[PDB]
Amino acid sequence: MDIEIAPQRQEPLPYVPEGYSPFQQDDIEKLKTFNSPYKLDLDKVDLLPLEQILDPEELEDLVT
Amino acid sequence: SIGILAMHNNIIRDFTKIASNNIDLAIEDITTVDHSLNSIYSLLKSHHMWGHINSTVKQHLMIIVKLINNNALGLASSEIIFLFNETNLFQAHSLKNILLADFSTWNDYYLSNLKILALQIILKRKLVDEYLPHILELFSHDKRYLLKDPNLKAHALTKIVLSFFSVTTSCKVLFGLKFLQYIKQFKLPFKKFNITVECFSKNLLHKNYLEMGPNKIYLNSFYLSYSMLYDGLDKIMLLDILSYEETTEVQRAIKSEYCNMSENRLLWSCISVDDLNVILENATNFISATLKCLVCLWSTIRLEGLPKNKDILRQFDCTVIYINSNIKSINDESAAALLSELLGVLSEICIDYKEPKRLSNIISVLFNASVLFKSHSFLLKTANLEISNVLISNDSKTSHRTILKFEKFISSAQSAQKKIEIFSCLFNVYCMLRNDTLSFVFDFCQNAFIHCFTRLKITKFIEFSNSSEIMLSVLYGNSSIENIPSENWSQLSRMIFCSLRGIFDLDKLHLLNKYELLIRIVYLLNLDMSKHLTTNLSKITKLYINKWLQKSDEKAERISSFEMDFVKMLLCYLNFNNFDKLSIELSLCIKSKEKYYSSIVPYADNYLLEAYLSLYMIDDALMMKNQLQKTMNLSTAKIEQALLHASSLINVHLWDSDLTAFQIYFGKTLPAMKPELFDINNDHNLPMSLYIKVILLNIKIFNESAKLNIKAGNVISAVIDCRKAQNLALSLLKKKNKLSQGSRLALLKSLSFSFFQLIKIHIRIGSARDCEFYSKELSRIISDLEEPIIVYRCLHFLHRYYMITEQTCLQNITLGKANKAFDYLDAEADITSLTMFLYDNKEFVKLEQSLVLYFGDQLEKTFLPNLWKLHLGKDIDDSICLSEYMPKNVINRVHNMWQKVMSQLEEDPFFKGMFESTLGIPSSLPQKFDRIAAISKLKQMKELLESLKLDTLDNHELSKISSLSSLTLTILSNITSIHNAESSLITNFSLTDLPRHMPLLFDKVLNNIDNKNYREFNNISTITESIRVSAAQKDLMESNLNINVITIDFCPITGNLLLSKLEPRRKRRTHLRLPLIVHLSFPEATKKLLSIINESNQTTSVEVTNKIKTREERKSWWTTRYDLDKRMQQLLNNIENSWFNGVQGFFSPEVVDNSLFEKFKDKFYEILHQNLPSRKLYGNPAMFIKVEDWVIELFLKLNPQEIDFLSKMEDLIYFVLDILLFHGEENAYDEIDFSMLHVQLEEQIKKYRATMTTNSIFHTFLVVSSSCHLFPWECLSFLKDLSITRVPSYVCLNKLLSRFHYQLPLQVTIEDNISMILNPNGDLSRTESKFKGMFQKIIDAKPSSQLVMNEKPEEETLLKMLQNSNLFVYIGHGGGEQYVRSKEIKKCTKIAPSFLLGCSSAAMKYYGKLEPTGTIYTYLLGGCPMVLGNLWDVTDKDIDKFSEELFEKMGFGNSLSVSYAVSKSRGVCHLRYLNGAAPVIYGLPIKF
Repeated sequence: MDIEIAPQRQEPLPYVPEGYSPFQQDDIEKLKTFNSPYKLDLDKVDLLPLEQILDPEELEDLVT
Repeated sequence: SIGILAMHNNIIRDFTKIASNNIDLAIEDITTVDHSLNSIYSLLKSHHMWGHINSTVKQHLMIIVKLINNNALGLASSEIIFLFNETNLFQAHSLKNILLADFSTWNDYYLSNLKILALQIILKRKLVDEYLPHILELFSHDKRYLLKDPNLKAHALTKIVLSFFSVTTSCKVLFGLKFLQYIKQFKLPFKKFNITVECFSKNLLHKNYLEMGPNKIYLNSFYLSYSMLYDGLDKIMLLDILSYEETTEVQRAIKSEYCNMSENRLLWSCISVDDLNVILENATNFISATLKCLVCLWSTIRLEGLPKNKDILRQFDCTVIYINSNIKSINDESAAALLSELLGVLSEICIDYKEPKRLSNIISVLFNASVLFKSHSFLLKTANLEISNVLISNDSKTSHRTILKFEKFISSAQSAQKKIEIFSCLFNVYCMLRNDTLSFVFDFCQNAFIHCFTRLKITKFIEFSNSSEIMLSVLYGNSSIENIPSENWSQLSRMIFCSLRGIFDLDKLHLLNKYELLIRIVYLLNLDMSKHLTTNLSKITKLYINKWLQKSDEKAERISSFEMDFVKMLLCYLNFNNFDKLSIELSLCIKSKEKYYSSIVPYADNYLLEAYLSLYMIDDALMMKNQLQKTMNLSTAKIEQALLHASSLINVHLWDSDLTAFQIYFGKTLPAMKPELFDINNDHNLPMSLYIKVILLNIKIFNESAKLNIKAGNVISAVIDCRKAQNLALSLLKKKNKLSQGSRLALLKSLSFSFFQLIKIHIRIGSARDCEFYSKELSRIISDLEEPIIVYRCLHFLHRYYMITEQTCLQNITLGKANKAFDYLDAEADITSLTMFLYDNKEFVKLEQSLVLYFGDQLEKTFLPNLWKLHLGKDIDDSICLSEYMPKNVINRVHNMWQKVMSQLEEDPFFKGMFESTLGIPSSLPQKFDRIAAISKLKQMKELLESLKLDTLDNHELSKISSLSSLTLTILSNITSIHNAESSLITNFSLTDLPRHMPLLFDKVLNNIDNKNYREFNNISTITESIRVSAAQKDLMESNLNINVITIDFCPITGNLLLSKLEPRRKRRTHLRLPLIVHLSFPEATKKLLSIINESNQTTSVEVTNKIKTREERKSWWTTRYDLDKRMQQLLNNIENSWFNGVQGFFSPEVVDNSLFEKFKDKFYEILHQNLPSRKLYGNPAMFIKVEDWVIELFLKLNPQEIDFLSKMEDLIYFVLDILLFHGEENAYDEIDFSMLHVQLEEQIKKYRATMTTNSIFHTFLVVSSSCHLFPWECLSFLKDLSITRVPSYVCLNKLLSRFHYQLPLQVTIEDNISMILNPNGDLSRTESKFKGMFQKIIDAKPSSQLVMNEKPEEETLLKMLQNSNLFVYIGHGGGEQYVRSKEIKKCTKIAPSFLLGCSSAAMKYYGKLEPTGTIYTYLLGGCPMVLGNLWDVTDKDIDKFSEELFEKMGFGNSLSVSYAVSKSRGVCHLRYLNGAAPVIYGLPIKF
């Protein structure tokens, strides 16, 4: 006897909460990268103003 | 490095010992010694061991003197120069350069004695005559070159002076003037020369003795130092040496230029003191030759040893002001040569008179001259003059100002190479000033890196000249240059270098040995962090505390910034890993050592506060807050200390969970006092490090703003806060910056907290859709992350989540992952993580055991042990409970009270049997357990359930509270007659509707909120919905519609089936509980149903139907589906005969005849009167318990003609016998004549069924709860032929009716605007064929109608179909969710009646204790009044038979409504359950 058929299962259009923006791999990369804590925090020339207001024995004793 | 020093000390001791023995051998071998002397001079200078430089000079000075005693004067001379050049910045070519060498801290201990040694050699080589003008210059300014040494060898110096007077052929008067001066100034005996001292004075006034030649210039400087000592005595006058005509005519020549032009001096020598004033003033009145005269003037002023005077200093300022005023007027280079000449002699004057601030002026003139002339030559003279000041001034504090000074110098250099050339003048070992502290080295090198080095712009490693090893390590430590040969330096130096950078690729005589411990714990700390581990975190913390931090006053030294930044990082890392015990010990220790660590106390206070809070030491935490809040002010604090003080006050427990108080402070108070803590746009342009710390502050505030909101019934704003926090975190990351470890750790905690909070909020409202999203998002970030404490914490959180949504496979996996993650952290130091671990693995005794070990005698001051009781389900004393955790406490109390009460009742066989009996609430008209006790304990339970606030409950808990509230009312109304019997059932009716209403409500609100709320740095209340839900019921009851509204629910507690009916026409409310346990519970029926559906569904999939081709496999397909179709029929039959037997009449649409019922009620009570033992033997008829009318009616609705009539009637007997029993009417079944009951009732029922008037209700609304949805209720035999539609809540129903003026069935026009989609993916050709004809025929004769066939519809196409149609049908897979997102459908307010034919279009995915979701609810939220769908997957031929008959029977005359049409169309399917039972209807019944 002939067999009855069924429609192909479709993927529902992905749900994302309003205005949500996922973290890309560039962002996760910055999250797991250790940097030194001691790493310090990251041309016209002007002139400077002015303010207003012996025997051999005494030689050894010399160094000893 | 000591065996190195001992080797060279051995050589020096050999030389100095054997040289004196045999002078010939050692002279030729002096090269080996110069090697060793230089070898150690280099080492000791490189390792900053200044103290051993002194002990080397002593052995070196001893070598010099033994060369002199053996008359090797040549070597001795070049040894003096050797010693000097190895231990000074300035260099020497001859002994002349030694004699005029200034005093600095580098030569303080030998310079004078070295000079005396020099004079000894000059004398012994008879070079006095040639050295005469330098030796005269020496003693002329003896106050500068010699008279600075406090331990100056007096007797040796004067004796030298005397011997020079003896051999000199000129200036014999000047050497005697000094000799007499040194004798009286240093108290000494004159008897080192028999002739008297008076005759010695007169013996110098000879013609040949006063002869000075051209060195008559120095005469005045010697006489001054002589006579000023000898005032009022036997003073050799000036008129003894110089005659009158030569002294008097000086004054007279002045009164009438006037300087010796060829000799750079004034015309006259030995100028008087007051006569100089008329010379100085005369010069102030004044092209390029004018500078030449200004030289001659000031040159003479040096030569005249006149003490500092105001008239001189006043002209000094006038001179230099005139110089700077006319720098630009100098064009030629001869005039520039004079400028450098004058500025040179003027600076010499300052050092004589000790005028450091006036020297600074000359430096500025040299600088200005350099810029205007664009002369590097001048700029080098400027830099070197400043460094000369540094050595001479000898101040470490001044050194900070000179670095800023040098910053201006380097920026002015005329090229890149010239810039580096200037820098090396600053970056020089002798700028250390023999400082043996780590603090100064770091302060100097980091300052020189920020202000100077970054101006050099170099990309290769430059080994800066004459700099130490330590200096290079610290300087290049802060650089980012790749290839630095660190392996050349000492390990201690390399260890600082490595800690200063992010790389780790890894002597007793060293400065750093004094800090060996500190240096290596900083290395070990930074090493762990880079590996993302904590293997040594505990050990180095205790080590730093006991072996360094406590030895603070012992070491007695100012703390380096090396140690400061380590503390700030240690406190941070300890905080990040929840080593809260160690954090407390460390922070309290630092606060105790305020004397040295005061500048770091604001950090210690921040992390101490967060420590108490982490261990829930709220008493200590609250004390700390009130102290901090009143001590320090924000208006004057730096942004860093302000950020730290505000960030510590963000925790919820510090505000008693008072949202309005929290909002006042961080919303109004803080921004008014320190606005730049909220400048997330950096309008004030902070340094990138601070800006991120500001962004981090606001993230932490929003995250905490969410916790308070959600614990205050503000779910919407709580969501908005969490979204704001994550949006800032995104903008933070995209800042082009190398994220510091401190801010990375902080952001990791904030970001995970954000995900945790988001999921917890959606768990509370039961949204499984959002929970599933954020869960996967979180689960993705963890994957690549490596931070153990973050990973474990998240895995532990996900495990809890998967338990809630009952995803057992992911539940098992994440438990294993979390367990393995826990090995990667210290269980001894981290109690908060330890307890979580012990909780997950069901080790509760060990959990509370490990708590008392951790705190010990501190356990009284922590809420954590009580907090875990709340987590375990216990309820605690109200007086000891934290006000914030009071809601959880009350809930636990309610469940604990109920468990204890139900337990004590179930041990009495009377109540044990009552919980196992069918119970109704309006049932009657108004050991051995005591009755009044039971009533009392239940009235207390009832009043407690009514006491709790409903906005503090997650939707699943509210569900339990409602079904627990009903059960109490049911049991109580069967035992007695409670106060306000009806109003109690009305509210309890609307109570159970809240858990149905709220999830659907939140879903609608959350999808329609504006997106602009998330990017700017609506709320609902359970109160207003409580009114809405009780008014929705009041409106249904008052509509007087002739319908039945029957709810079907499942009780989690009891496991009972809960039915509730509403009758708007009869104005009657009824409810009954069915103990379900041929026997299967509700979960067992669900497991059997799901098993069938899942098998039938995967037989439907194209994955299977494709691979079947043979005739023999067609049989296997049909045989399996035949079986599944029987498996379900039998399942529905078990449900039909076990759960509802005897109460099916509860669903009967039949309404009884009022005149006949009252007659039956007479006979009914008659039959009970005659056959019931209690009514035959006790009391009188007026004391008999009366049964409610709706129960009596259940008999009349029985059919005697049915086959199992007696089975159903018998169950009703028990139900009535139980109503009477519980109200106190015992009737032993042994004494009941069931024969008579059977016969007499069957007779009276038949007499009714043959005379009854056949009227009935119009429609039945099933309020099917989301847990009962998957059951095909409409296919039970007593519901099969009824007009039925499903509905999710009373509110949803009442809205639908109120919307259409309460007219049933809903009329909907069909003559226009109809939408239809047929075979959108072309996977249903056979289906497409049958309907292709009729659909196109319609749109041909239907205006504004549309059809989409064999074509994937765009989203904005059916979005206007749904909203602008009178009818929308769809034939494909699902409900077309693959063509339109859930968001946009839920954004609609009105949607056309939808016919969602196709697989699983009414199916839902279930997520444990969270609310399930499906496209069926999506349409209802869009405004759809009628949606028809399939509960599971169906096959085409059967469903299209159905669809055809559906359209025909509905008129798509007196056609059928959608309800009747469906029920009358289920029979066309060959598989009447696997396909026929699938379609279902939600909403209002419609008719075309």
